[PDB]
Amino acid sequence: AGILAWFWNERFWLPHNVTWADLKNTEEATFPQAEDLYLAFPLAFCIFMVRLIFERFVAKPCAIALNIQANGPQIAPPNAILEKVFTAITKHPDEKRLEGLSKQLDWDVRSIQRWFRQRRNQEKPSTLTRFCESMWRFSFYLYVFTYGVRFLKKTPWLWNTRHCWYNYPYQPLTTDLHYYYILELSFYWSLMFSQFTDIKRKDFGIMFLHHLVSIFLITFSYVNNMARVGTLVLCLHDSADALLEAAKMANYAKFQKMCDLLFVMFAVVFITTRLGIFPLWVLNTTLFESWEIVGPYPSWWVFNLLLLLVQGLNCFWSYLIVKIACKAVSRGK
Amino acid sequence: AGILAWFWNERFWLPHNVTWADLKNTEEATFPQAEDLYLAFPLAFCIFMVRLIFERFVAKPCAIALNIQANGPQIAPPNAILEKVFTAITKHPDEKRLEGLSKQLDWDVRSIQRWFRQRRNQEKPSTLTRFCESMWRFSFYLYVFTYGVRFLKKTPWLWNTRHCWYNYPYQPLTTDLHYYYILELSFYWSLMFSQFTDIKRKDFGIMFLHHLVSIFLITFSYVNNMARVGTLVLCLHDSADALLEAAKMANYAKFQKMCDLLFVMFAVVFITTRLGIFPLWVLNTTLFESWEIVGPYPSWWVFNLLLLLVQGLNCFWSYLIVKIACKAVSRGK
Amino acid sequence: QVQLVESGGGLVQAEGSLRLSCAASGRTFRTYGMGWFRQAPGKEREFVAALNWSGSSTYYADSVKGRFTISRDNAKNTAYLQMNSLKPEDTAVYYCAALRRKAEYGSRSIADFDSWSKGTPVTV
Amino acid sequence: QVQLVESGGGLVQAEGSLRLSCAASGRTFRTYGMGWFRQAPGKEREFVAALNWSGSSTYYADSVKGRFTISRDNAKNTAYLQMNSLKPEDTAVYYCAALRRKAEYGSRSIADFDSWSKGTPVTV
Ligand SMILES: CCCCCCCCCCCCCCCC(=O)N[C@@H](C)[C@@H](O)C[C@H](O)CCCC[C@@H](O)C[C@H](C)C[C@H](OC(=O)C[C@@H](CC(=O)O)C(=O)O)[C@H](OC(=O)C[C@@H](CC(=O)O)C(=O)O)[C@H](C)CCCC
Ligand SMILES: CCCCCCCCCCCCCCCC(=O)N[C@@H](C)[C@@H](O)C[C@H](O)CCCC[C@@H](O)C[C@H](C)C[C@H](OC(=O)C[C@@H](CC(=O)O)C(=O)O)[C@H](OC(=O)C[C@@H](CC(=O)O)C(=O)O)[C@H](C)CCCC
Ligand SMILES: *[C@@H]1O[C@H](CO)[C@@H](O)[C@H](O)[C@H]1NC(C)=O
Ligand SMILES: *[C@@H]1O[C@H](CO)[C@@H](O)[C@H](O)[C@H]1NC(C)=O
Repeated sequence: AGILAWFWNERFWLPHNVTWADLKNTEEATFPQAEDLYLAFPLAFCIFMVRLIFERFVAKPCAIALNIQANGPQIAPPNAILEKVFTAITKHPDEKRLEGLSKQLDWDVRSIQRWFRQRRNQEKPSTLTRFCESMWRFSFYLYVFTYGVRFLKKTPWLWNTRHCWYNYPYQPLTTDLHYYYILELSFYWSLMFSQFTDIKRKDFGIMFLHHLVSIFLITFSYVNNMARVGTLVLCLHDSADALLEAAKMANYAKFQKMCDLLFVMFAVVFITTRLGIFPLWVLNTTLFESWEIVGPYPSWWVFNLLLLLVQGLNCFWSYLIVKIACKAVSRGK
Repeated sequence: AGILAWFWNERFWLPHNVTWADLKNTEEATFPQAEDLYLAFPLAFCIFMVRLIFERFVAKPCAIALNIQANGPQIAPPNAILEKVFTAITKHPDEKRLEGLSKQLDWDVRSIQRWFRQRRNQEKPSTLTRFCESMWRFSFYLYVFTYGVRFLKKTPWLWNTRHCWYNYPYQPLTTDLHYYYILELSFYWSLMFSQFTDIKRKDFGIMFLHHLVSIFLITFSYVNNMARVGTLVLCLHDSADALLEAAKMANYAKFQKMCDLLFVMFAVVFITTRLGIFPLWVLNTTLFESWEIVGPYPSWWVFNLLLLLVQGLNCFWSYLIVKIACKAVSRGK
Repeated sequence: QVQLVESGGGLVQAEGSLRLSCAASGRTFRTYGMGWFRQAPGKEREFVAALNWSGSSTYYADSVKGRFTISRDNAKNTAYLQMNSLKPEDTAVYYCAALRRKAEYGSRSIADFDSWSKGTPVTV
Repeated sequence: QVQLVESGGGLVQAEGSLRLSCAASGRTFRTYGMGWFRQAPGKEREFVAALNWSGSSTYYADSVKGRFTISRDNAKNTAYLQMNSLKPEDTAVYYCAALRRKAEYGSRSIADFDSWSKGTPVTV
């Protein structure tokens, strides 16, 4: 209990002269509590259960009726040198490596690229399972974005972001905020469950770090009662995730034109909402307005550093997205 | 909220003239609350995480140093008729089926039995993973049984079971009871996680039903403040589970004599503590003493029916255990 | 957390009958177990009888067993102690108390009863 | 959940200066935003000035902007309103109130302020 009391120092999180005892629930108003986050763990499991049903009785018949092959990817032709290079050298050879392999094996570069793509597909799961997972993600993201838009349409701090900090932290918790935060955290914990235990042959990369950062931000902004700006960030980030899954579903259905159009639109929305609106609208209120309304307290630095890390990760993702979308634009012409 | 209020009817669970409002936490005493069970869900996940570490850095080197083969089971010889029978007819053929297959294929019955055993092992996971899982289960069960014995050694209701019902439900909750119940429920939820998502190629059979019954009993006895008899049941049932895992570990280490001795001792303990002590000690206090001290209320019937179901499942398990142990006794002579 | 007021005391003849009552001023009387104690001239306090919240389980002392019967009424928020065939050794002051939510049933110690009362004198 | 008592009222000369004070009897004065209201003969109540719990953000009315400054001291559990260059239109009764924990900042309505006060009369 000593270590927990040291971690939850009231002079670190809350502003000056504000104590946790002032945020206790009474009959006058209710405030967010850390214990309310425990409920995110059972519901997450329930969500996972529902996901299985969605992949069993709903997404699978739709994929079958879409002429999606239920078997595994086509087996790449055997090659000792190619297999050794793939296992040891790299999985995505560069132009120089491809030229060297072509010269060594007296084979066309296109054949080597096709073999590498086939090997990568063989390592990756089957197409139908990915289609079902993308369908589930698309449905959830569409519902969450719609709910977030409907909820923020009436809130007073959407139009004037300074209302996020005027009465902070003495801002009562409503049912809509609680439901929104619990739903988001439950979905992220469901993703963590599907990543850790469902199949441990998956990859821990940048996406895993981004998920960890998102979970940390949601948890410690709900605990600290920074939910008004959290909802803005959540809606802004979930705006562009409803088109990526649709583009993936179109790609897995062998619809070239539809997938290209959907991905171009997704890239436009992603760039607009995570490089032009985020730093001028969300990073404005959490850096400048918060400084002049609330004041400098230690948790401000931590949260702003995490937001800058999120901005950097979004820059990296946007770079990859535009690099891929240039090929789609070229093909569309 | 209406359906929850209908489910938690106070005239159904609690005895007559007792309401939930009388069991609210005050400064005088604390009582078990349903919300305290939510904490069982995060900790369970944490337990699962620890399990992976135990299977990665502790159990695996011990298995390797024990000359346990890390590869898969030996491949059964190909046979179209045998494969068709295994996939369609059955996986455990009887004496008549074995004789018919031997006559049809002109092969010895021992060869057919060996082929069926090899096929079953091929379907089952590798030996090393099972050894690691058994080691983890053995460690946890040993710790839990030791803690339960140490805790019940000083309680007043172990020696006189009528103290489970004298002041029911106005019995305060202590730290030890809370820790014991949370630990047990967390372990069972960890098992449910490892069963559902870790690998869905597993089997849903009698063990799954037994786990569901155990989770239901623990949850709804903690909520209803029937924890004093719950601890007795938990300790009695965890007494015999610390030897089964040791017997399994000895079996996977190719130690015939040690495995036979451990399984004989486990069978003795299992029969003694789940057919002679359980119905005369636990079913006595939950049927007769509870009737004459507390009285007849609707939840009494539900809990006693569940206890009778547990007794039946234990009878089935004991039947299988003794049928297997007869072979070990015969071999030991 | 209950205020207990006693009544029914007085002088009685040898081998008589008496009925002490202990009323509670509160709505939580039905969640505590009642008990009675004896204070004779000299010596110290002694345990007489007690029962749990529902009144199903009742236990007395060895010297008073078979003559004293203690019951309770949760509808009227009160407890009763009927004494039959009194003896001169019963002349003492009777106190009414309740178990303090943490003492186990069967307690016969002063420290296990919290909400005391003024008490009534009974002479035989 | 705070009791507010006002002081500093009285008669002042034209284009003078005054300083009204509103003291709170409670430890929760620092978690509510203070505000002031005006009651002139006839018409109805009007909004004068208000500020949030920390005193960082402060907003007045259009007619009184530039002359009245409202601040607060959480150490002494009180709020102050300094009025400079008073006008005959300022002769009215001043009331001290607090935001009711659910009204958003910038509210200028009577229903948004709960803990009222007796008020003080100011004549110019
Ligand atoms: C005072 C202070 C107060 C402070 C208060 C603070 C409050 C805080 C409050 C809480 C705030 C919470 C915020 C949460 C934010 C949040 O939410 N973040 C994440 C959780 C998350 O939102 C990120 C998102 O998600 C990234 C998305 C990337 C997307 C990209 O990554 C897509 C590639 C670049 C491309 C695709 O890439 C994949 O899909 C890769 C997959 C594929 C598969 O499934 O098999 C894989 O390999 O793994 C794929 O590209 C290809 O297929 C191209 C390839 C191959 C080809 O041709 O086909 C090629 O050409 O090379 C194409 C979509 C296919 C169609 C192309 C036309
Ligand atoms: C007013 C009212 C108030 C009311 C208040 C109420 C309060 C309630 C408050 C909470 C109360 C909570 C209670 C909770 C109880 C609880 O806790 N229950 C369960 C969760 C649980 O406790 C059950 C336990 O657990 C069963 C155990 C069976 C064990 C058996 O099942 C073992 C076989 C029969 C045998 C083994 O069987 C296996 O191990 C099978 C596995 C093996 C594998 O892993 O691969 C498999 O196939 O699946 C295996 O047998 C073989 O190997 C024999 C075979 C093959 C051969 O030769 O080798 C053969 O011969 O045919 C041997 C152990 C090997 C060594 C033999 C010498
Ligand atoms: C905080 O309290 C200190 C002393 O109690 C005081 O000097 C300071 O002005 C206060 N600050 C705020 C914003 O209330
Ligand atoms: C329960 O209450 C009813 C009426 O209030 C009463 O008749 C009955 O005796 C009570 N029973 C118990 C055990 O308190």
